[PDB]
Amino acid sequence: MRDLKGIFSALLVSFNEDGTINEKGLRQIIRHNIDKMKVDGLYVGGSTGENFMLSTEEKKEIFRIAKDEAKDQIALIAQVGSVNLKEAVELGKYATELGYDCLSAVTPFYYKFSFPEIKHYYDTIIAETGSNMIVYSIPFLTGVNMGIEQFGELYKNPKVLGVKFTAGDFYLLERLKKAYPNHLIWAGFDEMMLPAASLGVDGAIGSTFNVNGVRARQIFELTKAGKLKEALEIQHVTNDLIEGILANGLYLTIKELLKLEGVDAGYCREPMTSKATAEQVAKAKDLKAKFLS
Amino acid sequence: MRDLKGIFSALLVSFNEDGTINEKGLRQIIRHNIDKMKVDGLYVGGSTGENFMLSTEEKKEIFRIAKDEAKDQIALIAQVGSVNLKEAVELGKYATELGYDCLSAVTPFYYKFSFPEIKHYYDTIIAETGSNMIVYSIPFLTGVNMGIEQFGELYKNPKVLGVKFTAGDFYLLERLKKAYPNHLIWAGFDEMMLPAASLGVDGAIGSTFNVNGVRARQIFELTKAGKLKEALEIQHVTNDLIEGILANGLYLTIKELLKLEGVDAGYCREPMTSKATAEQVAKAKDLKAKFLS
Amino acid sequence: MRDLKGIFSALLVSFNEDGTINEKGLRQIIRHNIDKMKVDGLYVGGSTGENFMLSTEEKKEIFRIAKDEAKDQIALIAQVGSVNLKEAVELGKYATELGYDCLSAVTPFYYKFSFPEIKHYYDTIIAETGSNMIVYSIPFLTGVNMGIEQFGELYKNPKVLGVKFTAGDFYLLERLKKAYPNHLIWAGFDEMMLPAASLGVDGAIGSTFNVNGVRARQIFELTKAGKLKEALEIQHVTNDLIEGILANGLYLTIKELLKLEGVDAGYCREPMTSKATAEQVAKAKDLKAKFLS
Amino acid sequence: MRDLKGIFSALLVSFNEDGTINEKGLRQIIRHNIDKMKVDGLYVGGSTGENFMLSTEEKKEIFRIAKDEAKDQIALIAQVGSVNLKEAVELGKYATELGYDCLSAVTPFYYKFSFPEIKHYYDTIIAETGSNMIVYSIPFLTGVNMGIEQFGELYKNPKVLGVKFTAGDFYLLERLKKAYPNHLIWAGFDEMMLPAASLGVDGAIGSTFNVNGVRARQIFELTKAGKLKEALEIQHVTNDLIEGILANGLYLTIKELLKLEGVDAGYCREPMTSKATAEQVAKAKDLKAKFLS
Ligand SMILES: CC(=O)N[C@H](CCC(=O)C(=O)O)[C@@H](O)[C@H](O)[C@H](O)CO
Ligand SMILES: CC(=O)N[C@H](CCC(=O)C(=O)O)[C@@H](O)[C@H](O)[C@H](O)CO
Ligand SMILES: CC(=O)N[C@H](CCC(=O)C(=O)O)[C@@H](O)[C@H](O)[C@H](O)CO
Ligand SMILES: CC(=O)N[C@H](CCC(=O)C(=O)O)[C@@H](O)[C@H](O)[C@H](O)CO
Ligand SMILES: [Cl-]
Ligand SMILES: [Cl-]
Repeated sequence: MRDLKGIFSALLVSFNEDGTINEKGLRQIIRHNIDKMKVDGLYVGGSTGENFMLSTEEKKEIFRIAKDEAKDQIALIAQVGSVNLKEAVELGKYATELGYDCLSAVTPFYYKFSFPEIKHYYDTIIAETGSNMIVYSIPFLTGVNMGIEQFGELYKNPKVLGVKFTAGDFYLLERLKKAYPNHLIWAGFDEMMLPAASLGVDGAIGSTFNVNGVRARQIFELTKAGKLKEALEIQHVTNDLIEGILANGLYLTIKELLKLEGVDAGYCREPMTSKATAEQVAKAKDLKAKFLS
Repeated sequence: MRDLKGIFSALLVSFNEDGTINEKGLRQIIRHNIDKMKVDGLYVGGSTGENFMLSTEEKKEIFRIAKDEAKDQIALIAQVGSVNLKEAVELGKYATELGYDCLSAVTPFYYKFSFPEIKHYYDTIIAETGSNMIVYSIPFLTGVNMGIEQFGELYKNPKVLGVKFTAGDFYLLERLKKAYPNHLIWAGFDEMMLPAASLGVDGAIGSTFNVNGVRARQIFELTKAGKLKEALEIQHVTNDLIEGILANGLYLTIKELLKLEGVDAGYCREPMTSKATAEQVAKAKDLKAKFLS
Repeated sequence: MRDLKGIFSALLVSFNEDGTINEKGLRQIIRHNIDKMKVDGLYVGGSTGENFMLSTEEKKEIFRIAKDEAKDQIALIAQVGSVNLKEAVELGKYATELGYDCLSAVTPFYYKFSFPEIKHYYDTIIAETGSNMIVYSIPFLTGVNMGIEQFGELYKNPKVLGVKFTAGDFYLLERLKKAYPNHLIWAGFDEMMLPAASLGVDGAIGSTFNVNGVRARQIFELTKAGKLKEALEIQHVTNDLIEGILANGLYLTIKELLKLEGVDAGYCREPMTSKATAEQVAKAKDLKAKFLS
Repeated sequence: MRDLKGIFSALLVSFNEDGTINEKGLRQIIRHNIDKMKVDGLYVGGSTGENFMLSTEEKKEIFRIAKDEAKDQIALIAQVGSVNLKEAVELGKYATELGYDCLSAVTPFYYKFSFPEIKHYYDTIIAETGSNMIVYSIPFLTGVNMGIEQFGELYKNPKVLGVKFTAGDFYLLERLKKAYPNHLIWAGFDEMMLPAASLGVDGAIGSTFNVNGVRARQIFELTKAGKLKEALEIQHVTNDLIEGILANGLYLTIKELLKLEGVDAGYCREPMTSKATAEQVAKAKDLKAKFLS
């Protein structure tokens, strides 16, 4: 398996006005990430790709398009989690067949699952596909002791590589890197990249890398080298941009920024607001002028 | 449209060991509810039916089976909500075509939706199907004032009939019944049936009515008549049973209780633990002896 | 022992502009509650009396004044809880010496205390004073079994009479009455009086009874009689008043309502805003016109 | 002004078996911190000093003893916050008269205060004492823009120097340094010292520095120098010790660790468990053997 460390953009998907996938636009998003953002890889089918609002067939179409466009140019991780474990296995088999470098899967949601149920979910996707797996932060933890024990149980299956860490708990992060040093951690909070990199995370998966990949790489590399003053200056500008994106509407703003760079990033998928308002477009133009020009 | 007030069992589904639907067992669950539990209706495809772990085709199969088995004997509500609005419209059209009396839909989940997005979701399902709709408690409310305003906006579409109330806020419940007296409220907390009925809820949708329908009807009717001392005695026994069911595993325990009554309630669907442990079966036998014998 | 069931106003305290106690105004509030609100008793030194913003000497002054003004006309409960257990024992001894009918004490706060620490706190106040005690809802519970288990442990002390229930969990409320039927429960949510009375609470302790005591008694007695239609109409009017009070500022609005009836309820104590704005006074007059005229 | 940057131990207080202050033991704790832990200063009267369980006179006694023992050898900050603003002003005046270098004050608690009330509280303590102030993280925030907005409002008072940051939000931490670069931030989470120092905090206030001050200074200074590999190794050992301390009981374990070094750290104050169990003492000795020998 290919090196999975580094900067991964969580791939946004271009949709048409009617909610269908715009394949031409999706390929332009992929090309922008590989050629201009210079990412180490793409994280396909995650939250950022508006994955959970789509059919199984649409998810397969996006996996097809991303692998065909990226080829072997960069590493590709396929997020295949679902509340439906049979769907997660089907998507995991498909992504495996397409050649994805590894799978990832959100914790099953909508119902409250016990830890044994979550571990069985991951072990089943791994056993049925034969692919390695990146897990997600374990929900509803009451303590770090329990958190480390549970990662330790997930981490009994040798095909579990590590975790996409979204919890805002740097104590737990430090504990996990100490207890399981050979397992990888990818930061899942772009606005907290510096402190995560200071604790030795192995990479980052993020939605804002679709437009801010240059600064994201700089923060990560400078931090690993101990150049914290400069890394913080770049995190400050990055977070001014991220604060504006969050206030204006996360996926719509990143798509509107991509449109200003000549990428046909399209609409969002309903039930999310599909069309950016004039105000949202106006704010996206201002953010591009201030931070990406 | 048929009367939708009263006691609705949230229909459990029988699954085989491999996770597929057991149609014979599902028909036995339906017959037990209509003939023995004497419910006013069934709420099909809800959380209790393990709906969100299933494919769209499986959901359609369950809607087919429930309508064919129940015919016009009782009222039938179809829960068709999803994170995928195109799926919710497809399921809503199918349930409408089958003759369901009304639709219901959970709030779109997994992402955080704004109120306008939630209202557009409901208005879209209604517009595309032509069916009336029961909404779910609005998530993440910061106040009752906002809650009532938002119900008031949902309640601008004349085809929204009312709400399946799951929030444990009887102040909000009272406010909603006062502000919108012609809109219905169904209690969605079996262990809080008495206090809900004391505030004039119009019915209840519940998972434990699959086995405790007799007491549920008694609590509801006695409470509406002002016979609170007796209603509370029956709520006390009901809650001893419900406390045992919750501690032992909700859907598995209700299925194990149904098996003790000769109903082939089957297994649960994975990622939920599919097979009851010997201990879980043992606890289900004890609950049946104490409360349903 | 002096009967502690029924309607208890959580006594408000009148403060001067400089924050000192206005004894004449406090006596007028007491007289209003006894003579006009027709309460069964007063709950002195609770949250509503702005107790936690005061010195130990000020708390003693309020206990002295309330007992001297009320004499033996009504029941009197003294809230003496604190984060400082030595202070709670001092106040408990003083209220006992003055003749208060029972003590009550908030769970020790600020810090996170274990259940054994909370039980030792209550047992210490009781042992050092010789007085009966009303406890408060146990915080940070994870389940009803454990909540009930812990109330059981508190109730092993025969001098613990019951609880002032503020938690918004009517399943827990029902479980408490099921488990410990001889122990008392006072509702601590005025806007949820009807549903609480439907579950058998023995009385209610509330801030709004200082001005709405007549309706509060009607809701309680009508609900106990099973006259739910009439009780619900009075709860509806009551909750229109409570909604307005809460939106305008709880403490300041009840004091302004008392001022309009000729009770010198004075200012609030800092760090709470001490004086009402012109807009707050205008809204309070509108509430008086609509609901207390 | 006296430099307030660097490592500040949140001073523990020694209590006798009866809960009274053990002045000799308190002086030994102070001496240990100054002479052995090599702290830059002490934070007196905070959570760690068990302040909120004490009377106003006891708080004054601790302020007197700490200033008399420390004299002018180190920097001294006095935490004087309370729910009682008159008490906070009294304590602020006393600590100012004694020569403390700065005041600090927890957000008023128990009740829910508005932002204007919190700002008036801080402005009142400052105006009545003439002393500089360190505020606490603002509670119940809904967003970073509003959190930053409110710190801006507090910082309009030139005597507010910065904040003791306890919130577990490093995005907010970064936004605070971006917005108000000349204002100070002290980290209040010992186990997250490295990532906090990576974001430019100016110092740290902690309970574990009473026994782990040598490593705490190394983490802070190494991180500021960009020596992350070395700082992370020391944070790893530190967090092994902190994890054990937290699991065994924070207050009691640090006092037992001090007792093993010959410091009469005494008992804890009730309502906290005053004496360690045999198991707690055994575990504390194991922690001393492994990490402080
Ligand atoms: C919840 C969320 O959005 N998390 C993103 C992680 C990307 C990811 O793993 C995914 O899309 O599944 C972050 O990039 C995030 O968008 C960004 O930090 C802004 O908050
Ligand atoms: C969250 C949950 O389980 N709610 C049930 C409501 C049923 C319902 O509307 C559904 O299945 O969608 C209740 O019957 C519940 O199972 C029962 O009260 C036990 O807690
Ligand atoms: C949190 C709070 O204010 N609870 C009150 C209970 C009063 C009480 O027991 C006290 O003052 O200690 C209620 O009366 C409340 O004021 C009222 O229901 C309006 O919300
Ligand atoms: C909540 C708490 O205890 N916070 C401490 C900060 C100490 C402080 O500022 C105080 O005592 O007021 C931390 O040192 C903490 O004890 C330590 O990080 C272990 O969790
Ligand atoms: Cl490892
Ligand atoms: Cl209406």
